[PDB]
Amino acid sequence: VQLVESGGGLVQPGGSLRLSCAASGFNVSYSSIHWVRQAPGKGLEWVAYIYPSSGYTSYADSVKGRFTISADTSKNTAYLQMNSLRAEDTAVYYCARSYSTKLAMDYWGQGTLVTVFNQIKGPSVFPLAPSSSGGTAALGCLVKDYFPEPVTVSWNSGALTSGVHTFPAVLQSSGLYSLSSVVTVPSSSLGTQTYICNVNHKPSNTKVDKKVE
Amino acid sequence: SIVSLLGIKVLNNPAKFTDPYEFEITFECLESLKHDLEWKLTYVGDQELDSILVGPVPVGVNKFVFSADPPSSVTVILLSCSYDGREFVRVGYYVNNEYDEEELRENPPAKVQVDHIVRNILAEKPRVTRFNIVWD
Amino acid sequence: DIQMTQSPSSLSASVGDRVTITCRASQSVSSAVAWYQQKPGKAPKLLIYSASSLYSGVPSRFSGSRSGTDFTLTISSLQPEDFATYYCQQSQWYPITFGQGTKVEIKRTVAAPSVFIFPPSDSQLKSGTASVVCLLNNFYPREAKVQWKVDNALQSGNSQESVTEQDSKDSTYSLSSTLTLSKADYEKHKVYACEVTHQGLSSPVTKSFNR
Repeated sequence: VQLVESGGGLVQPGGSLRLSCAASGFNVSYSSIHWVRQAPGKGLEWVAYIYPSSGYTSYADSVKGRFTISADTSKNTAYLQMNSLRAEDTAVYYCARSYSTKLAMDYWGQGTLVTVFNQIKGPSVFPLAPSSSGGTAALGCLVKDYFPEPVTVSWNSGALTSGVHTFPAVLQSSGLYSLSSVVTVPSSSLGTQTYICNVNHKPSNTKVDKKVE
Repeated sequence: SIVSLLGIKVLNNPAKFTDPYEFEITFECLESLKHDLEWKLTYVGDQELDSILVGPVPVGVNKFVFSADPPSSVTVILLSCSYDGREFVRVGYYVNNEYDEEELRENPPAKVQVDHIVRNILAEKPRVTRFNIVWD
Repeated sequence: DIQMTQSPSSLSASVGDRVTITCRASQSVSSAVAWYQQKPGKAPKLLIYSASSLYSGVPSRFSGSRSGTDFTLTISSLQPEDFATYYCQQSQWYPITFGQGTKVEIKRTVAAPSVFIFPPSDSQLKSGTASVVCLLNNFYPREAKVQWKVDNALQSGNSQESVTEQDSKDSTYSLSSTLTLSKADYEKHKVYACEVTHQGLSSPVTKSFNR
């Protein structure tokens, strides 16, 4: 039993977007299909459901009149048509199935990101270099002034994962995001090991590798 | 009459014989009440399938889902509501029960195959009956 | 209109402990209540439905019960994989509603933060802004306080904090405080200090540099 979602990605306020939910292993006619979304760092929010058998639907107050759920039983697929999009609709959207559980969702898709952006801006990357110590040294990269989320930060092309802390982004008063990524390493490693942070902001097609002392 | 049934949606329809019944019920309660509503679903081939208590009754228009357990030709289901054990509304539906596929319908087996029965509640033809009761 | 009030928002426990999560329906609910588990970056998973029915494949140490409008999730004997976020749900009344969620985090011994301070880079200064970053690394518990000082003048409303979740290995937190300055302001002062108050410290620790 699989639920595969598609159609996510970037979209502007007022524009529209269509999510798909392909079902395998069961007949959607004998269940209800639900959409649940989760904004970044927030809790689960129920969005809508549809019974493909009867066509009856239900919408959360936050999306009613703007989103429309539908289903095609012959393709075993459900849809979420999202119109009049707003910034607060930015979230991971999950597809889910309910069958003989009193409208509990027993199977879930892996989710697809929907990001509602007014502006695109690529970040600038700056080192976080230490001064001069103990058995542990800290260094990092400051990823500043980007929009929208997300950025991904790896160290040494993914080779370095132990000791890495990539903090959640903070929305600055300027309306742009900013986050720091740090890694702690043995002090004995400094001077023999090279540390590079690889920053990727896909909305702006920005790729930066910054060496850190 | 303090409580009124405004509508019923038969959500999962058609369904398998063994599937539970999922109903969306819309009702209106005009004034505060002391006791509980009991919504009941009855199978008529006879047996009470399930029930759900609402108490205290929220005032105003309310919408909720009632999941009734499945049972164990043409049959009937009765959806009723009682206040303080006094029945004031009943909705009856006819139900068509037939086999999945062409050959089973034409040559049905002696030992019935429950798993191949699809029920189709005739939801456009409800029989609604009201009874006047004492409330509070 | 119906609310599912979930409490507590977070709780700390140890492997083997018995923990309890409550979720109060603001109006009567018969049985259509469920419990879900979510791990970071993953889809939620169904644990309990119909208030108390264990879903197939879910370990029996998860159980759901009810007392009136209070719906309870009990995890008898926590395992390391059980530390996660948990959500209740009701699906009787329109609209289907989730609770706000509960973080089940690992209890461990107190650990003081390793404090580091980072001056703004030359390339950033050349663009007319100065970001001073203070790193509190691998500490417990989450409660921590950062005070910025510029020439011993305590700062106000020119900084933002950010916190990680519990590390999977050592169960610690890390915290980042960023002091944002204009280049002109930055060039005025000399001593940039970061003062950390935390339970594991007997007195405030300070890390500073001179511009």
